[PDB]
Amino acid sequence: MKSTFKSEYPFEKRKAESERIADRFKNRIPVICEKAEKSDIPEIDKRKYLVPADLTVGQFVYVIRKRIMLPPEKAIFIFVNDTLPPTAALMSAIYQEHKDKDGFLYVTYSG
Amino acid sequence: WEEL
Repeated sequence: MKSTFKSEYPFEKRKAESERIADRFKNRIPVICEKAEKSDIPEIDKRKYLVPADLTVGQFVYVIRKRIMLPPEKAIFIFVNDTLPPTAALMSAIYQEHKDKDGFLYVTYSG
Repeated sequence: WEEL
């Protein structure tokens, strides 16, 4: 049994969120950021992020970093459907290309 | 939610 975001809320309730957000926030992309299933680094229970269209991967990664007090020495990586996007990539671009049918964009992190 |  999974302990993810999809597994915690049903499709219909998830999409409900996507829409209210796309409604009450014009320039924001709703992101679900979860820890890589078999990764070792710390797991945060805060996974819902409202990100600006111009936010970059590199910047998003920096955020998750501080959030889980990652030793700058240690590494962390963000994935979008098995794809490791380049740090210059803008989240808006990634959203158009990979948003889930529920309305969210699912990202994953690890080391 | 967290606004980044």
